[PDB]
Parts: sequence; structure tokens; C-alpha cells
Amino acid sequence: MRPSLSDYQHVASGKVRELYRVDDEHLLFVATDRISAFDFVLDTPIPDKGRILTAMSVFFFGLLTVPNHLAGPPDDPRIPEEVLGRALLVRRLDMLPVECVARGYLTGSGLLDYQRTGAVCGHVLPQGLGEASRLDPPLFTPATKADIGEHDMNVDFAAVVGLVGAVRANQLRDETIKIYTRAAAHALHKGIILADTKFEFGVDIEGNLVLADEVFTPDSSRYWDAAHYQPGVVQDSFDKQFVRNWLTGPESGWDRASDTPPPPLPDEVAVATRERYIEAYERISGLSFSDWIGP
Ligand SMILES: CCn1cc(-c2ncnc(N)c2C#N)cn1
Repeated sequence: MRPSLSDYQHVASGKVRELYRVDDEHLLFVATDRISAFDFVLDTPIPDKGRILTAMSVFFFGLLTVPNHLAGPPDDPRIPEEVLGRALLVRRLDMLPVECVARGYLTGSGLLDYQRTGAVCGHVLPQGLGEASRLDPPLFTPATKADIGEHDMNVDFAAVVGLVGAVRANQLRDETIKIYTRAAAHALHKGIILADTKFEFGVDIEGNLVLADEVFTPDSSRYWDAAHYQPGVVQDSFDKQFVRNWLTGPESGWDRASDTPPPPLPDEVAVATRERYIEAYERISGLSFSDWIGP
């Protein structure tokens, strides 16, 4: 018999993910069906989003050869029925206070930093780059969490050294670029560009570096349709563009310029978005989401 979620201690709330203590050495990492757009957690959940993103993370953990925090199978008996398929039993780590970001393409705050300074996170780049320009080699563009509402702050390699040590910073940089490169090539082979990605790592009892959190989800990574990749313009979000377009379209009644919370989504937009998540998962993994476990 699976335990109730109420049997575990809630330790951390993200906007979209939850974390619970299972015992002294294990956590329960829970994805919800909540979706964020324009830095708002929207009223309307995307059905099965938590399950699909959990399935995606599990796929990529298996694709990569590096140590990760998974501590049991997706149907581990310690996982409550209520969160089955969207929760993982993981090893408790000492988390390193660095957002480990790799960028294979120049967009978002990376592009903005470049347009302001000619550099991103200490990397002085060629002149003449622009929106969605390919970056070769991919860049390690680390960041640190800021206050509750604020975006992460981009920092350079020296900042990472000061946070975790010189040898460890080297290790973070190398592993971040290595696993990003591997996953990005895999996805592109299936017609999806992983434009960038954000990792969190922790350290286990033996001092080993361990990949944690979620990996290569469309929340942790910019997913693009490769078939429509066009450097020089903003690429559509593979998963979130229907949501973005509706929210900023004539039917929402919402003004994004106002920092007022957005209205709920049409059911059909939520269902369409769910479909996009399933398509991305199935294309990348070569698996069927209908086989993924659930309540
Ligand atoms: C919800 C984001 N978050 C994850 C942790 C964490 N902490 C300790 N050990 C771990 N494996 C993890 C993970 N994943 C702390 N915040």
C-alpha cells in the first residue's frame, strides 16, 4: 500500500514543483500540472503536465551517463498514489548554490547581456550575433537565485569559483556543457532544438557531483521546433506558444504590460498545450506516453 502524501513533511515549495522529506536521506520530488508564462503561475493547470515532464526527466536521466539523484523507479512503493507518475524518490544531496545554464543559442537574458555589453557571463562573443544565433561552442552561463519575485542573476565563472571552489567550478562547467551537448544533439536528431537548459547539482556524502532537480524539461529548457528554426527572429516556444499567443491576443482581455495576474486559459488551449508536451516527449524519447504510469 502506497503512503499518503500527508505522511511526508513538506519542505519546499516552488511555483510548479514541490518537495517532501521521505526520510533522513530521501526526498519526494513532485511535479505539478501548473504552468508559468510571463513570470506568472497561471490559474489553469495543464492536464498531465506533471506526469509528462516527469517522464521526460526520467528519459533524459537514463540517456545521460552521469550520476543523478534518482533513488528508485517511477513506481517505487514510497510514492503516493495521488502523485504517481509525477513524483520521484530521490537521494537528499547538499545542493550547490549555482544555476548551471548551458546555451547553444543566443536568446533571453543571454542575448540581452550580449546586446548591452558584448559579453555573456564573462564570455566575450563575436560581433554580429542576434536573436536565436547559434553559439558554437555552447556557453556555460551560470546564474544565481535572487529574491522571491526576481529573475536569476547572471554571473561569470569567477563568481562560480567563489561559490563552490575552483576545482568544483571547473567540474560544473565541464559537466554542464558535456551533458547539454549530448542531449541537444539527441533532441535535434528528432527534430527538436534544446536552445538552452538549466541544471542544479548537489553533492552526496562521498563528495561526488550529482545531477538533480529536473533535467531537460520544457520548463528547465527552451524547446524549439527544428523544422522552423530561423535565426534572427524569436522562436516559438514548442510547448507554451499557444498559451502565450492567447494571453496576448484579442480574446484574453489581458494586458501583459500591466503586471496584473493573467486570466484563466481556455480549456481548449490547455488541452492543446498538453498535446504539445506529449508530442515533444514522444518524439524525443521514442516512447509512448500512454505507457507512462499514473493514478
Ligand atoms: C524543488 C527544487 N529543489 C530540489 C532540492 C533538493 N535538495 C536536496 N536534494 C535533492 N536531490 C534535491 C533535488 N532535486 C531543493 N530544492
